[PDB]
Amino acid sequence: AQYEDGKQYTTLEKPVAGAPQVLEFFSFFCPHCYQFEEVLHISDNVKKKLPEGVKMTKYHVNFMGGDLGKDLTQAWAVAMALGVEDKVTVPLFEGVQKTQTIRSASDIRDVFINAGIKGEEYDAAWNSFVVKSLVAQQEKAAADVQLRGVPAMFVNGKYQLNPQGMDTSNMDVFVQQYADTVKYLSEK
Ligand SMILES: COc1cccc(Oc2ccc3c(CC(=O)O)coc3c2)c1
Repeated sequence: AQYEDGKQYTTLEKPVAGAPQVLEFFSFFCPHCYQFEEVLHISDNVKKKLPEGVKMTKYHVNFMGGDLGKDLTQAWAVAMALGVEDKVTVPLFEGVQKTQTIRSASDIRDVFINAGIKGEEYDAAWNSFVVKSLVAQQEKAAADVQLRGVPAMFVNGKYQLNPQGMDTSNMDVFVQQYADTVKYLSEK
């Protein structure tokens, strides 16, 4: 078969009941995740191959970056709560991995301020229980699949993308294979 379990994807031994349709995990510390966002634009190319309105979910993880990694999961919860993911993803990636100007929770806040989020608005969200709940959600989703590495994408809580089984000589061909595999899995 053109798509087969163990090749472009694997099948979770313990399916996760009631998981998002398309669930992506990343870390702002993760070098491949940097490539996935700035160079390959995986999330956008998956979205363009799914039916309009389909829910794509992207969550941050704690297991990279120690203390600052946990701060970044909370800041991503702030980003999701405020709807400003598209405003802070690039400057957070570049702050952690390119310029290395993000060394504290205050430096993370600076990124939001520079992106136009008001300080009182950021601080109110940071300390809110809605954000605490969004942190819990991100952690639970990762725990549900015993997540030990990123980037990762899961489809319907049953299938995990396997990008190691794809040619990488051409960046554009790899992206479309990835997105076509998500589409195929979403139609299973
Ligand atoms: C410029 O960046 C690119 C572009 C195209 C292909 C490519 O190849 C990859 C991408 C991600 C991963 C992972 C994910 C992990 O396990 O961290 C494992 O092997 C990988 C191989 C990298």
